Amino acid sequence: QSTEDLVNTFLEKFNYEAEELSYQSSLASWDYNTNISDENVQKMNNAGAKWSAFYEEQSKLAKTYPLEEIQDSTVKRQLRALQHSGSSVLSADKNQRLNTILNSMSTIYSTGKACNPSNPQECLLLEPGLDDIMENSKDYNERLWAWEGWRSEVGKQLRPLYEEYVALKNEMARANNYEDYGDYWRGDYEEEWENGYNYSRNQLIDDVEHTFTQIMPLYQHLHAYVRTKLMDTYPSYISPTGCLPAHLLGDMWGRFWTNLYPLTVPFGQKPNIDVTNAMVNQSWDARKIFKEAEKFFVSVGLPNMTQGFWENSMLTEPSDSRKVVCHPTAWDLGKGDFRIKMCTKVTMDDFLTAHHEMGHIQYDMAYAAQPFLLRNGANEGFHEAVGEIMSLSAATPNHLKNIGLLPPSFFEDSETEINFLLKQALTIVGTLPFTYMLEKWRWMVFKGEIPKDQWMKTWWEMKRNIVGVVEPVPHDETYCDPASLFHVANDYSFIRYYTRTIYQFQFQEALCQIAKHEGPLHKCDISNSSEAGQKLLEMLKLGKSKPWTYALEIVVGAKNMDVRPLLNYFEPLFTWLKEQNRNSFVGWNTDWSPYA
Amino acid sequence: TNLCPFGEVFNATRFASVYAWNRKRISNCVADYSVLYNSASFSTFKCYGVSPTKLNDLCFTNVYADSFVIRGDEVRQIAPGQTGKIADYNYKLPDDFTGCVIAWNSNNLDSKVGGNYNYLYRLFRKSNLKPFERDISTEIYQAGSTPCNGVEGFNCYFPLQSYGFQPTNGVGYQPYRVVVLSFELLHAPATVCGP
Ligand SMILES: [Zn+2]
Repeated sequence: QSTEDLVNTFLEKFNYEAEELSYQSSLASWDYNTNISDENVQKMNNAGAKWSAFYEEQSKLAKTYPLEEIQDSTVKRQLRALQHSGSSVLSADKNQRLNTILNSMSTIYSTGKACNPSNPQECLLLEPGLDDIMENSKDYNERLWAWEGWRSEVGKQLRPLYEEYVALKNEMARANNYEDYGDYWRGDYEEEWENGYNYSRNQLIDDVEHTFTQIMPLYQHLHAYVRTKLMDTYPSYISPTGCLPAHLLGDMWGRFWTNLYPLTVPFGQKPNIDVTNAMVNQSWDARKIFKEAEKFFVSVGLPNMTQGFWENSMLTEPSDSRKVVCHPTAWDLGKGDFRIKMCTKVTMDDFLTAHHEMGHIQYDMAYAAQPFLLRNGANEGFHEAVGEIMSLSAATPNHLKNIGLLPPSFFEDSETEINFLLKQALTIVGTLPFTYMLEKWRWMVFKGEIPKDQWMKTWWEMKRNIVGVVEPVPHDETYCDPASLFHVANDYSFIRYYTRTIYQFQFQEALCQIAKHEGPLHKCDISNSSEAGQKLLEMLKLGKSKPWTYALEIVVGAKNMDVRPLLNYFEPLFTWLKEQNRNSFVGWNTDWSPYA
Repeated sequence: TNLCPFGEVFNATRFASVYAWNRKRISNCVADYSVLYNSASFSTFKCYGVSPTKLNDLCFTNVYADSFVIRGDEVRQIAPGQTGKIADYNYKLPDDFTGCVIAWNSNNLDSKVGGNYNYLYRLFRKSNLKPFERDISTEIYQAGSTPCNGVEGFNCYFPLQSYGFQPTNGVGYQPYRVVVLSFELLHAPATVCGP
């Protein structure tokens, strides 16, 4: 009658009930998304409420068992997972108050309005048109009015709500033995083990700092090149030494630089590789797309995909009166059912997206064997990284030549490789400083180091010092710029993107090493190599049973994140940028401002 | 003039749960096992001990058939000297068992939209069952030292639980129907050999 027997029995009961509950909830949500109506959303709500009630009751029931006496690793892992007890600690009235804050914030973000100053009648919402204006336009004032209006209409409303939100979240964090909310978020990567695999909550800050210090020079050179190129389109506004103005970065918040490609092509004459026309030539269809992707995945070594996938999944946008949301996604309903939903057209982007989704499905299929509470990835970043590897491997010219889309006589030229590297860099390298700065600001705000009076002063100082972006119009303390982002208003963490971008290239480097590839890393292809598939499967099978440090050790041979492979990936770009920036200035100075 | 009720069992609209398995005795009739054997419609027929070749004339005293239904992943659990929930607490085979076991998929009849919750099996028990034993008891299982006093609660669990079959499930979770043919091995005249 030891507590182990007692816990083991409880766990068994939970496992067999939760499976049946979760399947019902997921099935309801799927038919809602496939088939839209009032009955469907009502059914979703009923099933979700039932599932949440069961989970809450079970969690409250199991807070009872002492945890220290458990001497088995897996059982201890499961019990710790079931005993989170996050937000139930707060009292009822405060819980309601916080819930109404979250609902009001989401509603205000969803239904925002901004209006032109010249023409008051024209008012646009963010998703239908502000994004179109920001992605397409090339006029200074047109971009400036949108950038200013969005903030002036949204942040003023959002800030007082955010004040109570941070206060109440800090209170709940303190109530459950954490110093601050930032510690609560950082505890996701926290794990306790026995022999050299432990990880502390504080070590994450130091690791991120060390990685950023190494990544800085490439960002400096890319910043200089973009400044020089943009000097042509906007002659008067951009200064040779100063930071780039905020509203010309290609999107609303400057997160991505992918839209700046047309202005910054190094070699405009030679065109990028696209095989859409070859696809239409050979009369391909969506099932042809998915069959080719499955062929690649069986070539590497992973299994084929189940018959229920072909029978039940939606692979094309359906006709009739039926209305379907067009966002691509991958589903793991449970109890052996796997489906993929996406509207597939004949394009290269659809090809790559299909590869990415099937990748997620392969991960889900692999770790299905483990107990219910452990059916997830090692951490947040692994799930996206695994998918990214396959797309990167699929995009190579050699694979396209092998499958039959490109003519055999075609051969690669250095200009095309440089263009491809720059396009990839504008998306991957540029996003790191933004995420790092946003996470640092949020952490400092939560801990209390940054007083309430100087939030915006600190925000823009950090932007100038780290990212290299200067505000167009001076902003007072009434505004709340960070709340403009979707993630901040909806309460999600943001460090996952940094972590994923770091791990992806480590995985690729290891697999390419195993597969005996000679040359630059960016030409790697993992097709027709069973060893790499087996090595990846060994990590995939583990799931959440063992530390993620152990998972990384299995594949790459190191216990911590390392940034050297990322630098190795973009070495030719580094040399070319060094050659090109001979006469230009490198670095930025903080004094200059557009408003002067 | 009596014939073996081979077809009567097959066309049954419902099969009993594993814990309350049905035993039907074969008597005063002769059934051709060769046609069943030659069909090979079943994927899973793997049985050992008795050689199918030139072992058909050695006579058996009597033939027994037991029918129950389980999940696909547990179809291997029905084999001698193996351990798991179904084998230990629901159906056990002796180490020296001589015979064969037949299983076939039954997705279409059993599965229903919205789930089929009639089917039952047992989770927890005090001790392992010894070969060829059946328990129907629905007494509450007590794990802790505290007396249960006949009501479910803390450290008190109901013994039985439901299967939940749905048509869209995977191969592993689909229902499979298992029927076993047990031939008694004793030194006995064995009058009706039933070749
Ligand atoms: Zn994804």
